[PDB]
Amino acid sequence: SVLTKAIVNADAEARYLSPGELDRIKSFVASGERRLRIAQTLTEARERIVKQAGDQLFQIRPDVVSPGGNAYGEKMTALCLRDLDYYLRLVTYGIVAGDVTPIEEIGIIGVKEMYNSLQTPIPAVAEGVRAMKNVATSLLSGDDAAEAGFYFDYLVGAMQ
Amino acid sequence: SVLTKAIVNADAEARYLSPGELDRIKSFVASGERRLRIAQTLTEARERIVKQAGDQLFQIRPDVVSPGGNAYGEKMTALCLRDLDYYLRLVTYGIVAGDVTPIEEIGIIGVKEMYNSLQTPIPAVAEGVRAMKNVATSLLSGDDAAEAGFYFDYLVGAMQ
Amino acid sequence: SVLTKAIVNADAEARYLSPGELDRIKSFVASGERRLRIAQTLTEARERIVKQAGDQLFQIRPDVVSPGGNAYGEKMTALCLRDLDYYLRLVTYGIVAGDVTPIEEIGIIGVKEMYNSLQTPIPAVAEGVRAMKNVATSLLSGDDAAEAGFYFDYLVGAMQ
Amino acid sequence: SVLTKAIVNADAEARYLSPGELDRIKSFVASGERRLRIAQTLTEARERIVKQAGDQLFQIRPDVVSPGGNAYGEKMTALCLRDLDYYLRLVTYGIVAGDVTPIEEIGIIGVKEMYNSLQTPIPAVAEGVRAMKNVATSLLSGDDAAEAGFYFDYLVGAMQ
Amino acid sequence: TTLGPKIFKLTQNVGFRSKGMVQNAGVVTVEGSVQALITAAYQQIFGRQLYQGQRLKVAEIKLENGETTVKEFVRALGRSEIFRKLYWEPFYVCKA
Amino acid sequence: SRYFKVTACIPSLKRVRTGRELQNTFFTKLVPYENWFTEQQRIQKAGGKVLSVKLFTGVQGANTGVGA
Amino acid sequence: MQDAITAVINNYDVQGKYLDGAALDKLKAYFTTGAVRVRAAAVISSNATTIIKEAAAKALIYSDLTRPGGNMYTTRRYAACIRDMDYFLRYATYAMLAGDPSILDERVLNGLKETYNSLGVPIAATVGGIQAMKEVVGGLVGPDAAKEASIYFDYLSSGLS
Amino acid sequence: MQDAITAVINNYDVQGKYLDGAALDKLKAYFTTGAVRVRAAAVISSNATTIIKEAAAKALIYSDLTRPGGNMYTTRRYAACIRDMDYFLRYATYAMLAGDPSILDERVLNGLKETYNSLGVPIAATVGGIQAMKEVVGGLVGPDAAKEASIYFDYLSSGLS
Amino acid sequence: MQDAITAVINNYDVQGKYLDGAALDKLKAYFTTGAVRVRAAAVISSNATTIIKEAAAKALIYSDLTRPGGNMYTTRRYAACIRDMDYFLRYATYAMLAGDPSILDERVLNGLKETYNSLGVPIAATVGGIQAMKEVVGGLVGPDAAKEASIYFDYLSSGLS
Amino acid sequence: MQDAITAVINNYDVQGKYLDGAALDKLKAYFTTGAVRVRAAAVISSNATTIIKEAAAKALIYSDLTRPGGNMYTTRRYAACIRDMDYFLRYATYAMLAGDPSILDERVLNGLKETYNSLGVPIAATVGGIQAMKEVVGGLVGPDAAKEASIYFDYLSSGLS
Amino acid sequence: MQDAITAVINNYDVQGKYLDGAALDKLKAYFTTGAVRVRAAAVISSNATTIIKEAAAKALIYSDLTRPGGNMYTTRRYAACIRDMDYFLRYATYAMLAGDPSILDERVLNGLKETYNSLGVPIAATVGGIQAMKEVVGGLVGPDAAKEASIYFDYLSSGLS
Ligand SMILES: CCC1=C(C)/C(=C/C2=NC(=C\c3[nH]c(/C=C4\NC(=O)[C@H](C)[C@H]4CC)c(C)c3CCC(=O)O)/C(CCC(=O)O)=C2C)NC1=O
Ligand SMILES: CCC1=C(C)/C(=C/C2=NC(=C\c3[nH]c(/C=C4\NC(=O)[C@H](C)[C@H]4CC)c(C)c3CCC(=O)O)/C(CCC(=O)O)=C2C)NC1=O
Ligand SMILES: CCC1=C(C)/C(=C/C2=NC(=C\c3[nH]c(/C=C4\NC(=O)[C@H](C)[C@H]4CC)c(C)c3CCC(=O)O)/C(CCC(=O)O)=C2C)NC1=O
Ligand SMILES: CCC1=C(C)/C(=C/C2=NC(=C\c3[nH]c(/C=C4\NC(=O)[C@H](C)[C@H]4CC)c(C)c3CCC(=O)O)/C(CCC(=O)O)=C2C)NC1=O
Ligand SMILES: CCC1=C(C)/C(=C/C2=NC(=C\c3[nH]c(/C=C4\NC(=O)[C@H](C)[C@H]4CC)c(C)c3CCC(=O)O)/C(CCC(=O)O)=C2C)NC1=O
Ligand SMILES: CCC1=C(C)/C(=C/C2=NC(=C\c3[nH]c(/C=C4\NC(=O)[C@H](C)[C@H]4CC)c(C)c3CCC(=O)O)/C(CCC(=O)O)=C2C)NC1=O
Ligand SMILES: CCC1=C(C)/C(=C/C2=NC(=C\c3[nH]c(/C=C4\NC(=O)[C@H](C)[C@H]4CC)c(C)c3CCC(=O)O)/C(CCC(=O)O)=C2C)NC1=O
Ligand SMILES: CCC1=C(C)/C(=C/C2=NC(=C\c3[nH]c(/C=C4\NC(=O)[C@H](C)[C@H]4CC)c(C)c3CCC(=O)O)/C(CCC(=O)O)=C2C)NC1=O
Ligand SMILES: CCC1=C(C)/C(=C/C2=NC(=C\c3[nH]c(/C=C4\NC(=O)[C@H](C)[C@H]4CC)c(C)c3CCC(=O)O)/C(CCC(=O)O)=C2C)NC1=O
Repeated sequence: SVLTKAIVNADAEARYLSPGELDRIKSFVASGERRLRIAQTLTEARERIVKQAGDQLFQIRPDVVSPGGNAYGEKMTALCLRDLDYYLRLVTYGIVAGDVTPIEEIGIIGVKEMYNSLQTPIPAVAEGVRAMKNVATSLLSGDDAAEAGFYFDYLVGAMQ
Repeated sequence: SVLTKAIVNADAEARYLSPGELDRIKSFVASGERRLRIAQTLTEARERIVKQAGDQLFQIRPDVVSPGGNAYGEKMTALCLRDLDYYLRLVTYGIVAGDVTPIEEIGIIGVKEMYNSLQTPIPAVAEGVRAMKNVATSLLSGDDAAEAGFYFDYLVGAMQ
Repeated sequence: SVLTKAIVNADAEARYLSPGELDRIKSFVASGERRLRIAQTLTEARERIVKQAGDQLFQIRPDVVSPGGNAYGEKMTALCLRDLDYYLRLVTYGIVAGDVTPIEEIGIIGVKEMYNSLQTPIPAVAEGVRAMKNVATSLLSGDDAAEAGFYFDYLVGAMQ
Repeated sequence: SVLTKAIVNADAEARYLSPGELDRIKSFVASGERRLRIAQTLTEARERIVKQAGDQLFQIRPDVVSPGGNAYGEKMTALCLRDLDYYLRLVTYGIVAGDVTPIEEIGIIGVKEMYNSLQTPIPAVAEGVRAMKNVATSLLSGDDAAEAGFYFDYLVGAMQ
Repeated sequence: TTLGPKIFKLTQNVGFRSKGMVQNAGVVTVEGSVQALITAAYQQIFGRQLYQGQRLKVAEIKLENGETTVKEFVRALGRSEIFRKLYWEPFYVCKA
Repeated sequence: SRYFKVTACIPSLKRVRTGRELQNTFFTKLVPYENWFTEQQRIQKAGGKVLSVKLFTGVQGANTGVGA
Repeated sequence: MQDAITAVINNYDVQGKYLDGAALDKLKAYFTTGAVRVRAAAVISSNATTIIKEAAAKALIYSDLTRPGGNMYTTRRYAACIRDMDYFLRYATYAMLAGDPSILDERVLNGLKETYNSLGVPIAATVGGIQAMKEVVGGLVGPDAAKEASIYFDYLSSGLS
Repeated sequence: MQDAITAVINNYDVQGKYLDGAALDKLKAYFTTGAVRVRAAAVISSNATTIIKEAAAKALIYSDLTRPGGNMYTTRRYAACIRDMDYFLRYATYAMLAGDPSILDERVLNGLKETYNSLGVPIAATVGGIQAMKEVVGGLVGPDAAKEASIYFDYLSSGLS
Repeated sequence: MQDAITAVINNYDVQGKYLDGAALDKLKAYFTTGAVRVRAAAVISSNATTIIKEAAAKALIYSDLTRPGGNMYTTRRYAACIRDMDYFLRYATYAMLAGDPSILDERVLNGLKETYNSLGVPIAATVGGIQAMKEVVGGLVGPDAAKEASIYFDYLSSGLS
Repeated sequence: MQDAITAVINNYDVQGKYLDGAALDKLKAYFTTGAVRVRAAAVISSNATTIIKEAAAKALIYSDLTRPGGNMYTTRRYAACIRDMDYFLRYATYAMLAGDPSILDERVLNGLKETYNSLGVPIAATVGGIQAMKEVVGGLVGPDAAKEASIYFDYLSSGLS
Repeated sequence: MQDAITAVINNYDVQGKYLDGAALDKLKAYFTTGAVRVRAAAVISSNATTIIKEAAAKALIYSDLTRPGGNMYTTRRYAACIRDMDYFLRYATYAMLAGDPSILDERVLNGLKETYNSLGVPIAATVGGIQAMKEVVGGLVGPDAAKEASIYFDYLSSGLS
């Protein structure tokens, strides 16, 4: 979280938290209810968000869903949307934690090696995530949509 | 400041500021006028506060001002209140900066070595600071008195 | 001792002891009989040395036995002389060994932290030790008084 | 010296010399005139000691002055007594210093390579020095002969 | 990553950089990032901080002044006196 | 006890560092006499360049007094 | 380590569940006590040294422990003991901020019982040193925070016994 | 490092002065431009990569610099050069937020002139790479922020020449 | 570690006793043998290599131990074995100077029995290597010192068996 | 670093000379003053803190140096300055014991003039701090040792100017 | 550092050229001498110690250099000097195998002239030590390899002067 990150840096330098570290915990916790609302809205529309990401993806890359494509077929496509459902879930976790610790250990560290083995094209997974940003972001107020958007762009960043 | 602290962490990790870091700059700057008012009130009563704190320090520690005491005599007492005036000044700086960077470089890093040389009893300097908290805090609204109080308790903490 | 110190330096280098460090030991052996005798003499007058040290101390620093003084009161004074008895004992140990060694581990390493916690004024403990030097030294021949005096001045030095 | 070895311990712990350290400097310096006399006697008989050492050593192990010997011939031999003159000198620079640091920098540091490179037989050499012991020791009083003997046995030890 | 402990690297100039600031500036700033590096050396090499007599100044003074690197500050600490004493001396040789 | 004064450019061609490695490539530092040879060679082996050498601390052909 | 919030995230992650109503209620129960935790930490930190001194005075010194034959005899060991005390206080303050005891297990309790058995460090006496610091802490931090600070001192002390 | 605000605090601290009217006026002159600095940083950060690409295209590539014998020949050195460019852009964004160039001296310029002389890195060509990024930046950030962003790019470039 | 003198000091320190007549008698019993210990150490140190050579010759080599299948077969292991021998000799010389075996426990015996079991190092054969060095030592050091040197070799050897 | 005994050996070694009469006379001139050097060091060491305090009081504090704008303003810098003072005192005590100033060059003066120029540390003010400690030292150590202690303080101070 | 095969590859890669009959002819001129380089290296390596011994004997020892006042006086210095000699021999063997002197610049000559000036190491005497090892090498390796080994010793020696 913001808490975990602050503390780990504190303990590693053998010291109490800084004024800065204390301030960010305070600003973070003040945004608690708002962050919880952002996760709720997105949890509430999860099934819609994945199908609109999935449509946006297959237009932009009809090949992935083509003879020599990693997601070619009905059940190679079913698993692909399931992976898109996984990442949206992790994005809700990140938003309520206020950093990526959880998102990272669960779904980016090791992701290159996993997908290389499965021979999944990584950069088109990054596209599927942009597609989810676009849908999710259209169900949130301007301010909340930006706050959510940072976590989408992080995942897009880590698959790189 | 809050700015300096945020930036130094940014530059050291070779990156732009975080949403968190940006948020605290925003909350901080919103409290600007209030923080400036807190410093003004205390600047405006600096005499009252320093003198009063000296009467109360010398009541709990009557001997500092006694034969074998570091502050024994009229001009060993004059320098003692001057040091109390120094620390109140630094406390006004800290409040307007929103962290201790300035307070720290000016008057805590090296303070053990300075006072050990002069043979000044450090923990009774910490008492003089508590005494100033008590006076200063009685000239501020509840909310502003707390905000000020954090910086007094920091100095008390650093002399330890 | 002189033995321990010589050997530890030898072993660190992993080579048998030299000439130049296999001498000092010889000096120490001859010295030890005299050294043992001085310690016995100091031990005989311990109660007188402590008590007269304690008077010499409270004249020179009456503030420690005053309202806001660490040694204020009949016990708080009883424990203070007991600490003076402790250090005289360690001084007899140091003299006999020929090297300070054990006294350091027993009563200076950690002494700042101990007394800071208890809020005991360290430099007035150093004075109590000078006071003991003065008394002890008046019960020893010129040559033996100097040899003893080095160990008193060490303790005075370490509380610094 | 004793000073060089010991002060180094003072500086490394950021402190003035101990009573112990001061005592050994005092006992050491008291033993000065005698050590200077021991060096003088041996300096005064250097040519005899070397020459008689050279006769003695080629009995206990001659093979070195034979067809396949490192010291075979007039100039392979003379460089041999000159080396014996070198080591007697070092046994006397060291005597006045009261320890081995000066000797070590000039003669036993990286000395098992000069020789290995030269394939001088080093272990015969240790014997060479023990013999400068037998001659030198016969020109000194019992007490001074022992004090000298420690330094001869050191060199014998280091070539090993 | 965040799955392991922090790594402190002294990038912050140090060096007693100077500037275009007041000659006896009070706040200075960022000669306090070095200071946390200095305490973190101790925390790896000995595991805790030392007591007052114990700390090795004049190794820090030089690191802080920019004269030597982090690498050499570790070397001084490693080859020091209390390091020997705490960790070499009292144990069987191979445990040490 | 002698110290060297040293100047070197350490350059890393294929590693690629994102942020602030300027202290990392070029530096001046004091090194002890006994670690210079190894330090010098740590620097040649990774493509660095040594600008200058300073004793800083010794005397030129001192037979004694040098010691470790 | 984990805090209140990451305790919940990891409990759901292993099930691959988005946060649901029960989860969201737990996190609220943490956030709603958060400001009070911060104030309490600032009191403890700034009174650190006084808490140790009053806790030692009530539960350790003036005793056989500080006399020859006692484990906190010698300035060396007295220093080690109040050093330890500072660890406990400091980490309990972390646990209470995090609203999770997991850090007390990972970085304090693991192996400590046997470490103390191996050195001879008296366990029961150390627990009293913990429960005396709790007593002092509970006065200083006030009604708001007393119960919440207290539990992580109690976590520490049943971790040794 | 220092910013606008700590520049003033340290200038007064060395005189031991409470902040007076002149000081308070300076700090106002910073606070009153603050919101605009933030917006400008968000434009630069989010267009970072495009600014470098347009700056390189106008001032570095399609040239002898990228050809054999040139300092940005080899993928290695091309990568090092645009890596550098990102540093400049990023730090100038820090300086402009802080409203103080001191960070550009402490963490960027110190020793850099000689570092470039030692590697052979062409200084004049690097300045053009800086002044091209400024040109792009000044378009993207608009009237509000153009002059303020620009100065720290100009600070960087007269720091090398 | 401890020597004769610190053995006494620490035994009294735990009782908080000033040194009394019984203590002073013990310390005298050490000081009065001190000069002889020094002379003996200078003989051992300066004959170190010859003692190992004669001890190996009487108790280790010309045997199955040095032949294929034996633990001191290979130049590697032969070197390790006489390296060990030098440790024993050197530390026994420390113990005898100190007039206390505590260093032989702290820095030599602790874990060594099992270390040798784990590598396969023959314990009985190592003891003979110790008791052969003692035999040589007792000749070289003379009447004055023979019994005193001998005991710390015997301490070493009953520490393994 | 070298002393009087060591310097005589090195100075002759480079000429390959046995110690001769002139050499032996020099060494005597050192040994004959040796006991007095030791006593003087024990006075300085044991009064270290008081010497610094009295030297600062006569030559540094109660001045513009300790006021805002002054180099020993801030507890940080005041601490650094009296830290330095302790170095000087301590090393001068080494030089005087050794009877050779070479250590003051090797470990104190080398680069120090420029280090002080680079930080802004006032040289003239530091010299007065040295010559005030000398004044105090010369009182405490007495007729026996006054001139001999004094010279290495004078060595230090003409090393900076 | 590069070999022979990639010193030609880098000459043509700072031009964009491909490998033109001229390149292929150069590489052949290397490959065709390759087998001869390999033994020569096997002779030098296996006679390393004897070459140094005979080179020192003809060009360094039995002289003022090894006497008090000389730079290879003291076992420490003598060891450092023949240590250096081994470097030269070993690296020259690398250069000759590679058929390129670039390694002698990168890892041996760079800064060495000034390093020797700073320590006082006699340059002319070191060159004679190099040209004596060459003399020995040229006998041992035979007609096949004599000229090719020789040049990298000559590279070394004009690199110092
Ligand atoms: C955090 C602040 C910071 C900066 C700014 C910095 C610059 C810097 N640039 C470097 C090299 C370089 N810099 C360049 C730059 C360029 N090449 C060109 O032709 C252009 C004119 C220019 C780009 C516009 C190149 C090509 C190199 C590689 C030189 C080599 O091959 O060794 C190096 C050497 C180490 C390395 O290669 O990474 C540093 C330290 N280091 C730092 O720590
Ligand atoms: C052998 C090593 C060793 C020492 C020295 C030692 C000292 C020591 N001094 C103590 C108290 C004390 N010591 C003093 C001493 C003094 N008051 C003054 O003002 C003077 C400066 C000074 C007398 C010269 C006083 C007044 C107390 C009581 C403080 C309190 O109860 O808060 C205590 C706590 C009481 C106890 O449980 O015994 C210890 C452990 N303990 C050790 O293991
Ligand atoms: C970061 C978490 C952490 C903890 C908590 C910790 C405890 C700890 N306590 C230790 C020793 C000790 N602990 C004590 C404690 C006490 N003595 C008493 O009599 C009292 C009952 C008690 C204080 C209330 C003492 C006296 C020693 C020294 C034992 C010895 O002499 O070896 C040691 C051995 C190493 C050392 O001496 O420093 C450790 C590791 N280490 C850690 O890394
Ligand atoms: C397979 C690996 C291996 C080797 C090589 C080895 C050698 C070895 N050579 C020995 C003795 C010896 N070796 C020699 C050899 C020589 N004398 C000379 O002058 C010549 C230079 C050289 C003959 C070319 C001599 C003379 C001894 C007897 C030395 C003594 O007893 O003191 C001994 C001790 C006697 C014994 O117990 O066997 C061993 C172990 N041991 C091993 O495990
Ligand atoms: C400072 C105190 C200290 C001691 C004493 C010590 C002993 C010791 N002996 C070892 C091995 C050994 N020790 C021996 C000893 C012998 N072989 C025989 O056959 C004989 C019976 C005997 C000699 C008399 C041998 C042969 C090995 C090598 C085992 C292997 O090949 O791994 C090892 C394993 C690491 C190594 O190989 O160096 C240690 C640590 N280590 C220490 O730190
Ligand atoms: C802004 C950062 C800063 C601070 C804080 C500072 C303190 C400071 N306090 C001093 C003295 C002193 N300070 C005190 C203070 C006290 N005596 C007690 O017993 C109490 C515990 C305490 C009062 C609460 C006393 C008594 C002296 C005189 C000591 C002497 O002259 O030996 C001195 C030496 C006198 C001078 O030259 O000014 C300095 C520099 N200097 C700085 O640059
Ligand atoms: C072991 C030998 C040795 C010496 C002597 C030494 C001196 C030394 N003095 C320093 C700074 C300093 N030195 C002083 C000294 C003074 N200020 C004044 O106004 C007075 C005139 C004077 C005291 C009498 C001050 C104030 C600083 C801090 C400068 C800064 O703020 O960066 C520094 C910079 C690193 C640091 O701050 O610790 C060194 C290395 N370092 C060494 O390793
Ligand atoms: C002060 C420190 C020091 C020492 C000791 C030293 C020794 C030394 N001994 C040498 C030669 C020699 N040394 C010897 C000595 C011996 N031959 C034997 O068989 C015996 C075992 C032994 C006589 C006891 C011989 C025979 C040579 C000639 C070897 C040759 O020329 O190959 C040489 C080369 C000749 C020269 O240039 O001087 C040096 C430098 N150099 C130093 O700087
Ligand atoms: C890997 C490439 C490489 C080389 C070649 C190298 C040379 C080198 N020679 C050195 C010293 C030296 N070099 C010599 C060499 C000689 N003395 C003489 O009189 C002769 C003329 C000459 C031998 C033929 C000596 C005597 C010293 C020691 C100087 C001192 O006492 O400090 C040192 C100083 C550090 C040290 O003492 O080890 C270096 C780095 N270092 C390297 O990393």
